Order: sequence, then C-alpha cells, then structure tokens
Amino acid sequence: VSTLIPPKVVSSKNIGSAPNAKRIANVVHFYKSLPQGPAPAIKANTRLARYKAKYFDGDNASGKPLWHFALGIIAFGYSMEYYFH
Amino acid sequence: RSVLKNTSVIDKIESYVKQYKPVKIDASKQLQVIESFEKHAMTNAKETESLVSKELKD
Repeated sequence: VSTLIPPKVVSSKNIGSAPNAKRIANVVHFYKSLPQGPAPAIKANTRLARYKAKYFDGDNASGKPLWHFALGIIAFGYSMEYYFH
Repeated sequence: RSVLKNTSVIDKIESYVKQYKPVKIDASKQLQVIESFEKHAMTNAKETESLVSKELKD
C-alpha cells in the first residue's frame, strides 16, 4: 500500500538541528565585521602618536620609552637641584 | 474431450467456460484516490524542496 507522507514535511530537521543556534550567531557576527580596522596606534596624535607608534605599539616591548621616561624624572629633580642650589 | 467417451458433458463445460468467458471485468479504482493523494503529496514535496533550497543558499 501507498508509502506514507511524513518524509514530505521537513520542519524538524531544519529547525531541529543544533548548528541553527550557531548559524544565527555567525550570520550576525560575521557579515557585520569590518574585514580591516582603522589604525592600531594613534592615541596622543600631535607628533606623540609618533611616540606611541615607536614605543607603545604591540610591535615592540623595547625598553626605549622606559629609558626616556626615567631620564625625564632624572631631568626633573636634577634641574630642581640646580634650582634649589 | 477425445479422451472422454461420455462427451456431451465436455461440450457442457466447454460452453460453461465460454459462457463465463468474462470471469471478472476491469478494475481501475486508482483514479479518484491517487489524484487526491497526489495533491497533498505534491504540496508538501514542493514546500520542503523550496524551504531547504532557500536554506542552502542562505
């Protein structure tokens, strides 16, 4: 006798699958993400975004700003030594 | 019939067979039920097809 009609309705393998939850997530997350960004280091732009670019990028952990800032404090109280002299 | 020597009863059953030579006439009944079944089946089949095709491109 005639083969039954349950297989001709699908709406329980289309909404009844687990990656649907991931699908609706990653259509929003990925589709709505700019493939590229603006600029990594730019804070303090006044030729001191350049200071950030040379020293406070994630492209270096080089000791130069530390040295520079340290030397600043040496310059601060030392000048004041000759101001207090 | 040529075996039987009492033949006039083989002529009888010959005539009974040829009388009742229609032993039952035509049956086509799948022409009302098959079409009804086909409408619902087609509808559901196309619905599923369109839904999943849409989802594939999605």
